[PDB]
Amino acid sequence: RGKLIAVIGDEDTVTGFLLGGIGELNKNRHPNFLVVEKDTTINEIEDTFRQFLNRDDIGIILINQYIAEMVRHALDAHQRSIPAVLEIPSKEHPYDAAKDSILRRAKGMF
Amino acid sequence: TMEVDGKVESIMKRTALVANTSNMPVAAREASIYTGITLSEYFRDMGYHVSMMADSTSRWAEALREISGRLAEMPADSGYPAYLGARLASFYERAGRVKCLGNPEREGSVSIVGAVSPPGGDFSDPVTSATLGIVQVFWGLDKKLAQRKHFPSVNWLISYSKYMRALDEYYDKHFTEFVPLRTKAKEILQEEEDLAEIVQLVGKASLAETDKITLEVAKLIKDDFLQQNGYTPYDRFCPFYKTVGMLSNMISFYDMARRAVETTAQSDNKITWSIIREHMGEILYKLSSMKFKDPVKDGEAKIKADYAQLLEDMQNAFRSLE
Amino acid sequence: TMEVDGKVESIMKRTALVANTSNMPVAAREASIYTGITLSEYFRDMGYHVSMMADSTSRWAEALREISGRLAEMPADSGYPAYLGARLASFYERAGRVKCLGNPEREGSVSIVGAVSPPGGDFSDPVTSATLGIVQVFWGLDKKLAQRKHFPSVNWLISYSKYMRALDEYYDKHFTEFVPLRTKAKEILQEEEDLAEIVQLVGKASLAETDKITLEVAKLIKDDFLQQNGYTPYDRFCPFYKTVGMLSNMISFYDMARRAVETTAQSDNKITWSIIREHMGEILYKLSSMKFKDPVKDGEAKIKADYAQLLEDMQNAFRSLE
Amino acid sequence: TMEVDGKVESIMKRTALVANTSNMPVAAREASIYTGITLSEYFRDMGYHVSMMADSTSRWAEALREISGRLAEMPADSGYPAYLGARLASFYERAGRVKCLGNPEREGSVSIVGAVSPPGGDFSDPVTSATLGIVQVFWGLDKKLAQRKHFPSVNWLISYSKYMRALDEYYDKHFTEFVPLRTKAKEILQEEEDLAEIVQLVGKASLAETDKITLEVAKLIKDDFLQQNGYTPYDRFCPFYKTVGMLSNMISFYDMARRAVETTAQSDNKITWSIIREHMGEILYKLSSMKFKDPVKDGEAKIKADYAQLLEDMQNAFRSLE
Amino acid sequence: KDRIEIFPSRMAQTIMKARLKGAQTGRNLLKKKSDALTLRFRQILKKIIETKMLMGEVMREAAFSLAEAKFTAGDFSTTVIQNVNKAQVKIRAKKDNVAGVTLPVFEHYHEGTDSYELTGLARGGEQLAKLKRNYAKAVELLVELASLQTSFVTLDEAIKITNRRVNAIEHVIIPRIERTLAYIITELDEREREEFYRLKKIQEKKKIIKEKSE
Amino acid sequence: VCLFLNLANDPTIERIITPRLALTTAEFLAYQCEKHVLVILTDMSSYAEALREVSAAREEVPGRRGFPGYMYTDLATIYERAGRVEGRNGSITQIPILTMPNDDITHPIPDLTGYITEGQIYVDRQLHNRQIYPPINVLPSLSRLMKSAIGEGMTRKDHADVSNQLYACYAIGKDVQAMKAVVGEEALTSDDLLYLEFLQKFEKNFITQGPYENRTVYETLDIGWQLLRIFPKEMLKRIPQSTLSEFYPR
Repeated sequence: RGKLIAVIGDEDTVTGFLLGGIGELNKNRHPNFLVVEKDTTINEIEDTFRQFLNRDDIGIILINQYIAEMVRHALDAHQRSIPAVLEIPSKEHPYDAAKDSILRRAKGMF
Repeated sequence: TMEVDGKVESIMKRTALVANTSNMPVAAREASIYTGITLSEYFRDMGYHVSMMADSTSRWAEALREISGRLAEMPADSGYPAYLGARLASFYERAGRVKCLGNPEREGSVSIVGAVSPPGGDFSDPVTSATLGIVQVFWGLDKKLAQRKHFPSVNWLISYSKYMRALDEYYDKHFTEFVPLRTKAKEILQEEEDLAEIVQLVGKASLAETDKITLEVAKLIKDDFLQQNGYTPYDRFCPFYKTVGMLSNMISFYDMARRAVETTAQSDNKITWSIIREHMGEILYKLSSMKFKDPVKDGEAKIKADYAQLLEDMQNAFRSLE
Repeated sequence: TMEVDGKVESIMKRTALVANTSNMPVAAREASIYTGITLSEYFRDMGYHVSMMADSTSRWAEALREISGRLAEMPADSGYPAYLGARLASFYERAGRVKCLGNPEREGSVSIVGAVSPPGGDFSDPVTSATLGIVQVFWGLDKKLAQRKHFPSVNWLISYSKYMRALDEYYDKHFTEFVPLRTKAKEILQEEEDLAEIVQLVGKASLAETDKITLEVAKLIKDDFLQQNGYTPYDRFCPFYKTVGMLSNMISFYDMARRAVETTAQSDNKITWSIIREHMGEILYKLSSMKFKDPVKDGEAKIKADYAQLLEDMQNAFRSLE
Repeated sequence: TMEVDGKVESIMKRTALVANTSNMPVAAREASIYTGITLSEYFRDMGYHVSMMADSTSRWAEALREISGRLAEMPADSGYPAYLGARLASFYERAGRVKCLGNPEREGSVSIVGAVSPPGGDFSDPVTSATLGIVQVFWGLDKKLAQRKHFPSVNWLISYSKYMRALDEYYDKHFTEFVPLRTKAKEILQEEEDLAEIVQLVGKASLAETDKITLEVAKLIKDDFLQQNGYTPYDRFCPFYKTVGMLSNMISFYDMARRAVETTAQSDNKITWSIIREHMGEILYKLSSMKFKDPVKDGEAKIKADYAQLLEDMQNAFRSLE
Repeated sequence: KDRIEIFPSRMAQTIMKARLKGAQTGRNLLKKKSDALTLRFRQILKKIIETKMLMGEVMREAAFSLAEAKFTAGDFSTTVIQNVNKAQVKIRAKKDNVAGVTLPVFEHYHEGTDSYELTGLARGGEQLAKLKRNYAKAVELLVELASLQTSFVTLDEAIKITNRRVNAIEHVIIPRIERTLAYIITELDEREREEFYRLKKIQEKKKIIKEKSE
Repeated sequence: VCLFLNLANDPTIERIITPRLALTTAEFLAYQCEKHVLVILTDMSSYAEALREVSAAREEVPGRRGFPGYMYTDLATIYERAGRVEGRNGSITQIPILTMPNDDITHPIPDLTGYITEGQIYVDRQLHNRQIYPPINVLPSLSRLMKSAIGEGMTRKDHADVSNQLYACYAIGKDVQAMKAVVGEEALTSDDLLYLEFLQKFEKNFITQGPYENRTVYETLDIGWQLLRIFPKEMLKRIPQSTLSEFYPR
């Protein structure tokens, strides 16, 4: 009934959040997270992002900034609030404030 | 009282009052404007300049409507008679600078300053509509400015003067630099009027440095040029040389700040209104204090010299910053 | 038929009708009101409390208008003769409570209820304005209530009765508690009027608990106190003890609900209308059903006992919730 | 020229003119109207289907008003004589199809088209109010369409024709499909009118997918079926076969668009007005260019073939889209 | 269209004036609602940025703690990615209210199903426990961020709707009613003018009859 | 008190001559007997109806809204029999009372009265229904010469400041009371709560008086200060510190 948490990110970041307590294998045996290994390309990454976005129990979604950039043309289509996407930093690449999907709505943030 | 030849004289030595209240005969109220303008014409014929101020042409028009109703004439637009517009036209037409009749070559004039009372600010009623279609200046006092303590309460947006063109011949001879100065001041005020809407949506800091210059110079002008403490000796009367010098200094500040920001927006050492305010606080204070020069204690020459000095110091500060 | 001394008697033993169909002559239509008022005065002079029902002063004013037009007089607004107000006043002012002439001391009265029927419900109809200038009571119509089929259709916000100051001495002696109940009912109804504009223009989400109580108890008063289907066996006539008891219970309910929410504001167990309604929905239903008590077959004492029982139940329910 | 017996003849041979221009004597406008209707009745008695165009009956009404004023008569509304309605009625009543007098059994007609020039462009004018009480067809024109150049400026919402029932006997055997085509066209335009207020106050974002198609096909009908530039070779005259064919193409587009949207609104691969607009730019432009067809340069056969070809293209593209 | 199509009269004038006042009252109420929503929206923007800045360091600390964990415990990432089972942390959709608008916010909630218990039994131990603890910190921070962002988007849409309604009221409804009121006043003046002319004519004719009586 | 009564069934011509008797007596008492007279003319709307009746009796064609064209001059002939005069201690103060028909402020009676008189005191239906007495809505009411009426040596030093502050706080209170239904009480700031408390206590203690409670202007000002002590000094932004320091405490 309640919402889950979903993650897309490096193996290290996913390990960290899993140790935090986010992971679960659903009745279909499909995890709520994905590690972005070099074998995983842009098309599959965005397929998983879209899956998280559609599925109603996902709730809060975490994505690193570089992966979000690689996913951007789906983050622009994402225009409903509840599936809350959070673009977060990583040891792989830093976070920056500019060009965040949600922050697009802010015009007074100089 | 007034000062003539260094002595204080009552203005009733040069003023005549056609004064009557609301219970005086209706024919008196309707004839009040004509009697006033005929006295003014008589004094104009002697080569004098006669300012005729009708306090309520709306109340004269109501007296006219009352007389029309008593005569049982057909009611025209919104109840006023069939001839309100023609009467207002033939009345305001009697103003003007004239080569007077008679042998001694003379020039006089009658200047009509006829006030009008729009219900709650509604300029649509026939008296106000005809008045604003027949007059050539509208000074547009404003109770909101009065409450904000902006004295005079001239709104400086609804106000207008169609005599600007006729006065080019005079300004280009005696105050040569005043016309572009006035144009720039009006532009600055309009620009702040525009920026006030943006600042509501996105706040003040969102503005470009040019728009910050506009906002702050416009604040300077409104607070220390248009606003005027008439009760105080120093600027109860502002000679036009003083006014043009004030506006010259302020618009020179505008030009210099605009130049400094525009020529350095592309550099690493980009200048900003904040830097300008911090560096030239002294010059801003002196510009704001320019009001305090008193023609009766400072001579015309001294006032001009002081304003030129302020210009030079502003130049030096901007030059050292740039 | 009506009960007197335990015997049913026709009202035509104490009634008289002055009939005037609309197609009868205009002069007779005009004199109808004067005949009626003269008969009422005659029966007043004997020591009786005559009531009189003028059935269309609007059509009486129509008669005056037509007669004036035939006489070729100058009309006032909307074609009515300028003396319409004078005629309506000379008619109405014949009402009142009197000490009759003649030696055997007696006090009759005449109470005039005058119907007005303005075009399109025009509150500015000249006959209506002239009437309002005279009458002490005005039971105005509310077309919104009429189209909702809420009867009576009295517009309790613009209807008025100036007799309240005079009736306070009677209430203080016979129905002591009624004056504050009346005051609070009017307060509640005005509060609902103010709140409904926001409820419809914006939404019910932001309302406070006291606002919810005001809205709901005001709906209770509007639906179950100010609504009276006059064709029903129990509510063709509502004695004043029944009226004051009903309103007393509803207003006491309002007071105790407000007391609950005020007591539990800024406290852990905050009470709300959402808890009051559920905790004591039976109380609300019985308050709604108070109207159904029938004086004819339920005694005065029985109805008073029922309303005292509702008061007891209300106090018990509130004390248990608290 | 019109072709008769394969020979071209100028329509002046069957047109007659009665001219009383605005500045020629006022009293003669009434004579002009009556002379026109009498000539029409004469040629109706011959067995012809005459048509009379009264270029403005408000001018005749103003003539009656001026004569009435010179006579010092009591006026009806806005100064017109009380008998204006009777004059207009007796004038319009001479219009019916008739079985003419005399022995050779003949049938003629006198159609009347009386333009009305309401002062101020409002149809509350007494002349237009009477004329609409008299006439059976009302082609109300809209200044706001005339300004946009949406000519003819007929306002399709208020205009009406009370002959649409008497004519179905003819339509359902000469132009069978036209009756349902017209019914659906009027339903489309009324639906778009209903949507206009919601769209103006809420924006297009809330519209359903079928509502978008209603709006867009209504725009298509307005721009490319209703408005007709009378001063061009292709649309100075629009035969009824061309009109019914055009409306059939547009209504058929409406039907297929709604079918496509409704049959896929429940799918994941929803068809949307945007997809239709992007896919069918050529088809929409062909529906917009249907008007340009020239009935004399392009024969009836070519025009009907082209409209059928466009229908085939639309069906092909819909099948290839869904 | 310009006018409401109510027919001129004094009753019509009263109705239209009441409707104009009603429209203006609604305009002011909705404008204050818009100002409140925009104030809250700007506050949430500021808080969103501050929480983003705080993430910019808390997540760095989390990554460095993970680095420490790997230095001691070895590469446990595969063990963590495999032993998923059921989520220890879950979210409940909670409600927040601004004006009349509803803002979705998230409750951070614990199920206690820590499957990665014992994963540091022999080596990882305290370093891996500290990693878990720091990522719990990060998860609290990020759930607060998601609450803020969900509220932010909902408020954005509600603010746009309210501004559109206010603009509609002050650019369509109010001008329409003002035009209708001006037309009503004009037509009432016309009624009075017509009545005046009729009465003037009647008085003229009465004078003529009086003269003819002599 | 010199009381003239023209009952609704007394002749309308007597209604016409009633205010002129009243004001002739006022002129006698003020400008000859040298005493300050207050003239209270009740129902100038009824007087205007009597004027309409007499005008129509003369057979004059009606003017605006049915009233005579010269109603401005007539109302002015009544009103302007007022004011202080040179060298005579007496004076005449007028309080015309108008029943605005249909509540239309543009109606000729109130409109010409607004042109001829020097202020207005509104009586409000909403307050009346709420049972506040006197229901004098202070926001649209205005007294143009209040600045001369009040001040040092006339009422007290703080009168003008207390008046301006009470008006400003009342306006803000009404604004906040409107906002309260939009945002709800739990979302208001503490300043808004102070303004709402002031609004409540202003309508309950200052406006609401009771028909037989006579308040000297000093007592009215003390009540005004009791109300303004709801706020701390810093939010009394329309009262100079010179006055706050002297009157605010206690």
